[PDB]
Amino acid sequence: NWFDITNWLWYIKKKK
Amino acid sequence: DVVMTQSPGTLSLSPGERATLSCRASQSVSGGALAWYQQKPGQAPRLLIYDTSSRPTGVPGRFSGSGSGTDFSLTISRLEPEDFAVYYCQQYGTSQSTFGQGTRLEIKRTVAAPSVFIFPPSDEQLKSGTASVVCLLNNFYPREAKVQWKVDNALQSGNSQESVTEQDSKDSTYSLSSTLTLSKADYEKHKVYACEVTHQGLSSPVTKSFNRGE
Amino acid sequence: EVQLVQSGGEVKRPGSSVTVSCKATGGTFSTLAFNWVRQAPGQGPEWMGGIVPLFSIVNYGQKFQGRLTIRADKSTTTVFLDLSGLTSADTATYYCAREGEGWFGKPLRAFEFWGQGTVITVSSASTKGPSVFPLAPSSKSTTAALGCLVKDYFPEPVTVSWNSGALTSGVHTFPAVLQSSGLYSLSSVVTVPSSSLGTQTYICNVNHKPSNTKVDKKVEPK
Repeated sequence: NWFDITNWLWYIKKKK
Repeated sequence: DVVMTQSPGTLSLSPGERATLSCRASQSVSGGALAWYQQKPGQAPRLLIYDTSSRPTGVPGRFSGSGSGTDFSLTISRLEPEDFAVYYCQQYGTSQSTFGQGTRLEIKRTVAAPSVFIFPPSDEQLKSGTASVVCLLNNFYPREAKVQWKVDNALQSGNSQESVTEQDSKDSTYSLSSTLTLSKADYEKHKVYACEVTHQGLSSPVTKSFNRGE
Repeated sequence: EVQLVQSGGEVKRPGSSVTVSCKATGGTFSTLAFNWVRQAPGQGPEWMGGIVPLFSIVNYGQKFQGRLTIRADKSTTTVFLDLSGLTSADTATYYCAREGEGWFGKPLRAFEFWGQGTVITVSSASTKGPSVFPLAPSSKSTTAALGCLVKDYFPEPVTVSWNSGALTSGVHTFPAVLQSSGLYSLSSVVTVPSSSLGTQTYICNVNHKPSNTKVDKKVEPK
């Protein structure tokens, strides 16, 4: 879904 | 696509009483992506519950949401006066989100018959070529009411409109206003103008009428 | 606090296109979803579409595709709503709503922050002040009710007071109706003691700001 897209980026900017 | 249906259409309960509003999806919502919103007259909706059961900051703990599928109950353990409002449910588990049709949570109270008043058109309006006749139903409960216009005993249909007020903040009644619009030429041609009101608080229908030019 | 401030309401000709803007302040803008939701008079909210400004990812409802555009300006944290091919079915209040933020970030998906709304009326009639007519108390007494009928104005809204604000208890001012002429009409009434009908003057104060009109009309027994 589109409403989860923003969450993906949030796990992405949560760095390694 | 997934259709959201809320129940009941109108929920009438007492201040301090326990409330449960149901929301049903035409197909299962994935991952519980279901939110509840509260809306008072004139304001944007306010989010009360998200992700089935999670409550945002600032929402009082008396609000809770549950479901696990297609049947989401918003529960209010103790209806405070400010909690009477329209409530909407929304699914957002798919890429096309949708809202339910709303449940109206209103205050419950003693049956009250409407006070009925009829107003003929003013001479000033009559000079414009149009006649509006107004029937007022004052301070009644429940909100269901039937208004029929009769002109010389002939039932009218298609030349009137009506409107209803919000539930009164002091006495919990409703009021209703219906306007019958005729040309001046159709007016005058007739004598007796009447509004007939049927309501749960009335043992039988109430008719208020006047004779034109008297 | 996160705040969304929308542009002002407008009347649009049928067949034209309307743009609504939403200025977003408060906090993070670029990495959260902004959605547009509309609500027609007497109806529930309807989701129209959304944008993630970061890469201008859009999602449009099926029923609006071909007519709806959503845009976002990261330089001014402003999201736009464009709706073409207008018809009377698009008359509504339009809301710009942002998904929530929870703890150290996370998108909540649910619409936590809302704009004040933009009232869009799709119609034709020119701006026109009302005609205010009295609703005079019946001679055939039985408390009495009297009022004023505010007919044939466009667009909304009209405000009504009684006795210059001095009379409030028992006043009911009804929602407007849209007439077949395309003009609105509403009725405001008040109940008062019958024994006052001969001695207390009652004046209804109507203001229609779009046409710069105000009329105060005395209502007395016929």
